[PDB]
Amino acid sequence: TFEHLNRDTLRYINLLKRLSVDLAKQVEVSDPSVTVYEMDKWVPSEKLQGIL
Amino acid sequence: KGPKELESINASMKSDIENVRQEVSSYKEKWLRDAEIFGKITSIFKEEL
Repeated sequence: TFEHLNRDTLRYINLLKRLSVDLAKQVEVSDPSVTVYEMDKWVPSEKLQGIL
Repeated sequence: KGPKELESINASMKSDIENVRQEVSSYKEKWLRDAEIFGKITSIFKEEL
């Protein structure tokens, strides 16, 4: 049992940041002032975030 | 296109349609000026008749 629990833990931790799969990142910004966009501060809409 | 993007242009596109209506009003005003010109053209038309 301990051996299974160790192996499963490595898969879970691996499966978080290292093997994660994420969103498309389509970008549209309302403020006209924003002339340059960081492209990493893009987040999903609040309605979609609740479902996720 | 993104629906937020579409919503923003439709605000602007509706604004453009309003501008087109204003332009149609301007064209009608131009037609009225043309009609005043046509009334002076009317003396020449009487001479032509």
